[PDB]
Amino acid sequence: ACYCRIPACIAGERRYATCIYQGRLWAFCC
Ligand SMILES: [Cl-]
Ligand SMILES: [Cl-]
Repeated sequence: ACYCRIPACIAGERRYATCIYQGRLWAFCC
């Protein structure tokens, strides 16, 4: 299952979208 990450997805994940919450954009990583 995916995670919202800052600053970037970790190794083995790709970004598919963006999370917007708690005042930040997050990489949506799966
Ligand atoms: Cl998982
Ligand atoms: Cl980001």
